[PDB]
Amino acid sequence: MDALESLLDEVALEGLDGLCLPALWSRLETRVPPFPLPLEPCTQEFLWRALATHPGISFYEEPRERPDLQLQDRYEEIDLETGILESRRDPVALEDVYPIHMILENKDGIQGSCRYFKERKNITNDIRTKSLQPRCTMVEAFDRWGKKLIIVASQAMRYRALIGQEGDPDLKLPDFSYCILERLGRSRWQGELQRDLHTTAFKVDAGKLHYHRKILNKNGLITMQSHVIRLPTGAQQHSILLLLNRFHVDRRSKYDILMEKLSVMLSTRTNHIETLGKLREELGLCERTFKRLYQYMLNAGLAKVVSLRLQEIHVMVRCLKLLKTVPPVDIVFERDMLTQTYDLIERRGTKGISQAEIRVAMNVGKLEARMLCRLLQRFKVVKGFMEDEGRQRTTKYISCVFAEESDLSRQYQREKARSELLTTVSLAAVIEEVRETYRLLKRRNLIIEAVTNLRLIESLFTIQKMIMDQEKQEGVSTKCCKKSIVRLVRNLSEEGLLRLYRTTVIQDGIKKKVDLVVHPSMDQNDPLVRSAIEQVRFRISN
Amino acid sequence: HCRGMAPNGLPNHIMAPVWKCLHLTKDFREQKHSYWEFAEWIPLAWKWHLLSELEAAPYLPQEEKSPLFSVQREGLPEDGTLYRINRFSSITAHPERWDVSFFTGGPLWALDWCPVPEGAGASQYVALFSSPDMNETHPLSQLHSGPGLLQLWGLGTLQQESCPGNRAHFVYGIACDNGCIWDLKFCPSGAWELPGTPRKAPLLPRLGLLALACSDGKVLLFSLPHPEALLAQQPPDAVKPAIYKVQCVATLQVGSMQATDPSECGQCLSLAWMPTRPHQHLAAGYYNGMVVFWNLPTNSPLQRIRLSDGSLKLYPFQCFLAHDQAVRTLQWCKANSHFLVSAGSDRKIKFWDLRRPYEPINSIKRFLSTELAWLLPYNGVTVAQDNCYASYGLCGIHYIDAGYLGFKAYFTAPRKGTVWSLSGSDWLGTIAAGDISGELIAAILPDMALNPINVKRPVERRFPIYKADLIPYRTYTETVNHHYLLFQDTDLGSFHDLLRREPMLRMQEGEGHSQLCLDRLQLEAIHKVRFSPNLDSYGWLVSGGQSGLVRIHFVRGLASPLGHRMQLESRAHFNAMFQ
Amino acid sequence: MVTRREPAVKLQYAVSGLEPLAWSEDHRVSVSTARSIAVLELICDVHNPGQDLVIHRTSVPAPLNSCLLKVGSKTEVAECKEKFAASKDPTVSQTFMLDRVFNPEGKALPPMRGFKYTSWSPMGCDANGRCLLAALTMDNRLTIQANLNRLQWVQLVDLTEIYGERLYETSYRLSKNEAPEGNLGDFAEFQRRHSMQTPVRMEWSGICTVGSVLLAVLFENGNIAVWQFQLPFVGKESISSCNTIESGITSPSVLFWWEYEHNNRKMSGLIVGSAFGPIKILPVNLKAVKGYFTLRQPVILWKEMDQLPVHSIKCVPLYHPYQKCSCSLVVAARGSYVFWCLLLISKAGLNVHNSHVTGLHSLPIVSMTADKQNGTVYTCSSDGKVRQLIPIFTDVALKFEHQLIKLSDVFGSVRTHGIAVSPCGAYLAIITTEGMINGLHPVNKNYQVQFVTLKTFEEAAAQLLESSVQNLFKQVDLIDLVRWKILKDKHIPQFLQEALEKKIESSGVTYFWRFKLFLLRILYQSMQKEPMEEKLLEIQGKIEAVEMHLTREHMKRVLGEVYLHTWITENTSIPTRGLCNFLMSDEEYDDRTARVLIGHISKKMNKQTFPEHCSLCKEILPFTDRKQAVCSNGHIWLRCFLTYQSCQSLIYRRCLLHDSIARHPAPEDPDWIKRLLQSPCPFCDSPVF
DNA sequence: AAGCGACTCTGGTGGGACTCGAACCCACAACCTTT
DNA sequence: AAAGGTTGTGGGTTCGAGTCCCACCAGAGTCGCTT
Ligand SMILES: [Zn+2]
Ligand SMILES: [Zn+2]
Repeated sequence: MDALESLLDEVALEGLDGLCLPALWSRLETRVPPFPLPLEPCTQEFLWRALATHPGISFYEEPRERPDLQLQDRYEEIDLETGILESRRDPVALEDVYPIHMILENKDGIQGSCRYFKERKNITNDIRTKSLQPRCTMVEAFDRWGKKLIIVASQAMRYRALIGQEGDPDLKLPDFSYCILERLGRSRWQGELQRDLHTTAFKVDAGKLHYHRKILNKNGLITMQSHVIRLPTGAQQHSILLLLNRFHVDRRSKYDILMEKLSVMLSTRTNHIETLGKLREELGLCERTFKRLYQYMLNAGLAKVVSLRLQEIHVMVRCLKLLKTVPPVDIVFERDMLTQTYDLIERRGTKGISQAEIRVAMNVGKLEARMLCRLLQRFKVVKGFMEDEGRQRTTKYISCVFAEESDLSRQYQREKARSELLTTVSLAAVIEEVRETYRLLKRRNLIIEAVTNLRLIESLFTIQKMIMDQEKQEGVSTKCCKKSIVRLVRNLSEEGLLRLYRTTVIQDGIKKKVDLVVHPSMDQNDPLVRSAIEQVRFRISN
Repeated sequence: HCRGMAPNGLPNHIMAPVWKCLHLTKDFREQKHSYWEFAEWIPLAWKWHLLSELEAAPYLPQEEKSPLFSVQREGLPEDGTLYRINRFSSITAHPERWDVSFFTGGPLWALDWCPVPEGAGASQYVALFSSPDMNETHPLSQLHSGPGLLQLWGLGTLQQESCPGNRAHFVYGIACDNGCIWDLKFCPSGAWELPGTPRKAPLLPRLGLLALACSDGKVLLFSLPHPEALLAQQPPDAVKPAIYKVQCVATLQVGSMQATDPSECGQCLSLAWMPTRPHQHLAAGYYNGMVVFWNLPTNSPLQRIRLSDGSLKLYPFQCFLAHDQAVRTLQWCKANSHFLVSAGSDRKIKFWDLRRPYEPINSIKRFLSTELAWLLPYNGVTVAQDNCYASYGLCGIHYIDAGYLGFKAYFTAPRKGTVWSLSGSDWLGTIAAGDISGELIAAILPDMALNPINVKRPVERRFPIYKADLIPYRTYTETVNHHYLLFQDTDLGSFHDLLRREPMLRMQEGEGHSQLCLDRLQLEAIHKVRFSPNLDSYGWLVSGGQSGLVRIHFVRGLASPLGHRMQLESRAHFNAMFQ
Repeated sequence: MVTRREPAVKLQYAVSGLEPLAWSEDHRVSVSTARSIAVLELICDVHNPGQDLVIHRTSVPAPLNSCLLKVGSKTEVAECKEKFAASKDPTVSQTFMLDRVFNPEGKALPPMRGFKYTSWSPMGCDANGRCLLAALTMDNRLTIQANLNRLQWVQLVDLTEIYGERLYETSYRLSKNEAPEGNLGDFAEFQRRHSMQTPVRMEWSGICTVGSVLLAVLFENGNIAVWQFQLPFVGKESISSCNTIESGITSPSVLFWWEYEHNNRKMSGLIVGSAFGPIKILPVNLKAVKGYFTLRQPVILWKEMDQLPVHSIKCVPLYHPYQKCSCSLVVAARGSYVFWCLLLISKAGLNVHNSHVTGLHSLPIVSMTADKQNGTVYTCSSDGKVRQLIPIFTDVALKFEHQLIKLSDVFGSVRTHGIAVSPCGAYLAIITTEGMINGLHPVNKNYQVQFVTLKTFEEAAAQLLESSVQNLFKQVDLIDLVRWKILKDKHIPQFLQEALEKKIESSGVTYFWRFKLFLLRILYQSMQKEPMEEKLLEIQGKIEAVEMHLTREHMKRVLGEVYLHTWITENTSIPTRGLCNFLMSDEEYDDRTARVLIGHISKKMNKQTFPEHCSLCKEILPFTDRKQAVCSNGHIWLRCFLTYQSCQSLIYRRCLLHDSIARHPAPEDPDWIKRLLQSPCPFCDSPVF
């Protein structure tokens, strides 16, 4: 790319909040591919004239001086063991140069973040004539305004810098989704991690960032990778890496480059077998690293766990072997769509059908099938039962001819009555007290039984394990999450059907979270919770 | 705004648009109808072959007798008897109220009045189709091409001296091998001539030109003789249901010369003739959403070919993809035939300029719609909805301006059920609509040149004609064995104290609150409604439905001295022109 | 032969208007759509290895303001509109309120600001060497658009605005004696004043000769406005005339230019087709240019008035093998048929033959394209059929033979809203949409542009070797087929290499050296952009060698014109002595013609230095190397690849491929280098802009 | 007074966007788990 | 004796569902001016 265009591109790769002059020189010096022309005061005046004479560039005074940029370099790119580790090595999270403040619903359609967007003033006509002749030298401009001089490229230039030449300018994006792009754009070759965007850039639910990120994936403006953060804990965290397509590079991983060497080694060894120690020794690897590689190769399905005697490799020796529904409805001319939809649901009968499965069967839009389900419920001809499957609390719809006899009805009615019994049987080192569907009522009832039969239960894992086995005996394929239990236990706490007591106990230089759950009839002073604390501390003792 | 009360009991500001529509319709037809068209397309006796009893048996609609029914008439003593009538037979008209009921043997799915020039005083006919089987139902996406019978029914002349003791007569039918008929349209004018017209023995005086939208994906065009001219040729001892096999004037279908590739268009769903002289274009809507136009007189070897039997096959001169889904209904503009409207199951109403088909004049996205009516004097169109997407309590019938006046849609009538069919009387400026509830209502529109938002209470402008109830006594025989149809007719003689009379309370308790029934055949449902287009009988309406009963009503309260005045003056002019 | 090319192009907005896809001589594809014109620019990218079509995307925005056709004073039109809308006659009132020409915006009418039609000029019409885009909205705003920079289209002129004013000044009379000052309050005159200036369709002429181009605009009433543009077109300044001819054709549907040559006599006319079916060639009786001449009398191609609307017209020049003379073939889409007519000048004058090729489609033809080099017709209908239709010469006139191409086999069940064909017939571009799925309607509609290979690689390679036009940019669509093969197989096919070496040996014109440079640069990208490193170094050495040869030939030609014009003793705009040194530097320079040329120049050259100075230093630039010059302080200035002057200006021109750079011409430059600076790039033949 | 045509004032629903609740997944330490 | 597959953990990912809340609708009410 040409030097003069690489300047204007860099000015457009910051967002609507643009650059200071010292930031611009820093951005050009840190450019990849390298900036063709060595910066010096006469050259910087020439580049400044290239900005002032360009009609799409515009200049503002912001009310306060901006911080100077950090050294952005995110990644370690070294190791003392074989290869190198390019995991994130954290700089200090100093006060952000570009804290985001989205320009929502703009009447001119210009988009991005700028904390001063309503407050800064244009000084274009002070820096240049309307005939685009520059009125100030760069040194005069920086003397007069300093960091308050902010350079911004026109929206057409900024959006072009995000989509490239192959991208389509006609595509409007929601303001939140556009502000994700320009948060990526200003990162250049080292994209923002999705973790960091929601945690500290946008400060939102991870669900919000994912939801708004969707459109950028759907239109294909950004590329997705898994990436690895090396914490000061020494442990390392998985997170998503977002790279704007211009800046996509296929990032490698230490375990990936080392498993490739093992894959090459085992695939070139004619037997595809070697002992772990030699697999280590040929790569110089420690067992702590290598056991990850071994289990990754196994979890990738590329190899199989094998053991052979030394006389068989030539005493048993551990080795690795490498090895690698509803039918569509024909709409009739002669009946209305409400009649025809009821005819469908009657054919399903006792099992019912979902709104999404109606939609596909009826060949209608999402909003159209929604209105069909609403009307048939309001007419009282069809009844809706919630059913949890997968991640989704769907509704299944059954005609009132069958609804009472349906398994969903019967199972729900049993667990409702069972719940009414289990509630009405209720009685009339430093502990802290915390603040419908068939399967959900089953899980509620099972916990209420447990706290009724075992007035204390020693951890949330105990609750999960019995629930997991109970659902596995029922044959449920989905596996209950810890968050689902603790949110469920929180619901029972607000209903007052149990206490959850939490603390950390300390013993022999180590600490354990306790998370006692107890029947409401006892407070944290009860000898039973004290006995539980003691018997936990005992088994935690060295 | 004109004050005072009309003698029929409606306010004059409510009746005044009805009285205006008489003159506007007369002034239009004088300019843009004609007394004779398509002079070559005249019926020939040798093209009409009478089927024997054995040959007709596959075509007759299969129910030999109606469901049992009784009619109660507002303010008369209760009848208490149950009627039941044979297929192709009629009860006698009620001596005071002249309603007639007749049975066609199957569920009525197409119906049109035979158009007759003003003042002619002719016998009045309806042509209709009723499906062969009461319970079979046909998919949209597939061609049917079964048998079916086109039925022509004479209603008498419908003069005041003729209505007492009137009966409908099944005059003849055409046995069609082209599947069920989804629409019927007669040529709007110039097709009819006096039955006394002297014509040589091979020829027959012409009653009309009738276009059939067939489920076989093609349009059929017939020229109809007057019945007496057929019966003069027919043997004297012939079978009394006169069923004929008839050669088309033309078969109209999508395609091109030597293009063997069968068209994707699917079933033909709706028709419109060109409303204005010489009516030379006919349009159809297709399941694929195309609107297709044929240039009926066309000599051109690229559009016309003559079959070995001598009938024409006509290929279209223009087609365009009007809708992204089946185009269920068309209306062609009367006031200027450069414009057409269509509605399709994508639930858009699209107005078109046929000079510039690449973009509609206006697309309004709405609820799913079944039929449209375009009354001559009003720039917009009144729409009947399928309820499956309307907000509960807001489903019904809407008038929608084409857009220049920019009014909001006018909610002319709330309905609980889907309105299956709609007809606007140009002569009356009133509209009538049939519901799966089995109720037939009429409504008077305001003068839609004026903003509808001033219409403080539209309920004063609507009234029921009748409601059919099933009275106990998902298939036809299981329903008929255990129910009968109670037809509750209103007193259309006047609208005095309307909002306190029981049929309005019954209707108002139906609107909004009543719940649709789905565990039955819908045997009460009404499927077609048609006001008479003729100035003679202009105040008459016909309707029919799932029962295969067809019922005729005279809306005496909307007939008026201006219609009588215009009938007498048109009679005088007609009697001077033809003798 | 027909297979899909990999990138489908997504469209954000509904495809809109008449015959909505077109492919320009400049390899920009425009689709007219409800909110923009999307322009797809095909680049034979030499900087990346991706096998897809490298489609650069730009768009013309739809206008923000609805166009009103001027029919009278702002007060008098307002009272007339009130009069008609309030009329108690159903016909007058509803005719006014329905017709969108009288009502381009309203309280509840959707604005018609999307595009009705688009047409691409010939090349060389823009201020750059590029073509202009004529764009017509559905509210009848006709505009000319250009992409002067790469990023943004700008409107150069609105022609409806000008024509409306000129009609108003002449009181809507073309002949001032011929018509009354008819009252605007009469609906026939009101409608006429709208109809007489509502544009239906439009086409550009070829380049007349200073260059000029015509634009003929067809109006609803059968008037045609023939605009004349001076070239390069820069706006209203370049509109040399507007002249209106009355065709008299009622309801004219479509227009195309006829241009023809016989015995080196130029002739031309306008062919016009009615929506009611007939087709007639008008003689363009009015024009100012002296080199062209016009047909003497109208000829009727189809007379039948059968009301099959003439939806499209195309024509192609041919040479008839048996009549042994040049002839013109006209093809026109009429309903579902193709009308064809062959026009042949002979001693008898025009000899004319016509027919309808029949059975093509069971629905009307929605678009048509002609392969200008062969007369191969393509035709399309919304059922997704596309039919290739090959003209076969007959002892007199033609026969057409035709075959369906199964888009089903490449895209599945599909609707097609338009087709276009690349200037060499290399690709067919198709506006695809979701088709009927086993008789069901598709739930959601999404327009796309998709491409299919019309030619095999071997035919594209052969046609490039035997190319009569011998410019690569005229043939981007063929060298893209060659590019796709090389990137796919990571080697140059041997027969192409051997044949190209034979052409370079036997003919050696710089076109073949440019073709070699293309193959080698695509080869370098193919092999992942140490035997691979040795191979990369080898072929990069070959690229540099042939790149150096093309430079030598251009430098020789530049000095080979400095010698011809008056000696620029001030050395004003060419580094003459530096170029002479660069052309004597090496013993490689065996070419005696260059050596004697620089001999004669160096005899004539001034002994005074007249050096080139670095503007940031006022210190000399030595002229060491082709691409760039440096001063002692270490500044780096690119050199103009057309004149080797250093591009020290803050704005300068860049090749379409960014492979080469050029200086802007300045008033100090003599005419001959102001002409030289209009050359295409010496390496890629692309516009240097 | 009785009536009219704007001008409000009041309960009800859907359109697209978006909160919601769930299982799913990383990579580590814990150690139960095995010859 | 003498040690590794097997598992639970805090946090992020993501998938389709139902929910939101504003604009719009249909009806009834207000009342300046007229009749
Ligand atoms: Zn310098
Ligand atoms: Zn170049």
